[PDB]
Amino acid sequence: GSGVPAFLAKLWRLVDDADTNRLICWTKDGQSFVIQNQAQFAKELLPLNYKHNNMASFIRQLNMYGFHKITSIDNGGLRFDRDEIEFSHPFFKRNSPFLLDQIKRK
Repeated sequence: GSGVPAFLAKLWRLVDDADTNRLICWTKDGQSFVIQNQAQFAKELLPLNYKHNNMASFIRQLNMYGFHKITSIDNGGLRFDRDEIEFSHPFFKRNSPFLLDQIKRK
């Protein structure tokens, strides 16, 4: 708040909530988040939020806020629920109520 745009703030409740207890959740404890199902995670969460629905558009935007998914990169990545699109961001954890007010468009 006091700065956190309505963008990251949404990633706070979105990742939480119950209806989204499968399309997106916290990784293990609370280091970041992941979206195993990248399908319904688009035409069922972006419209009631960003309105648009383009998927690669949401991820293409993550590259602007500063993200680094450790997956899909000149390496095998076929179906495998163990490397699910994991987004790592040392500035989007639970505690430390000062990370949100730091990530911005470059």
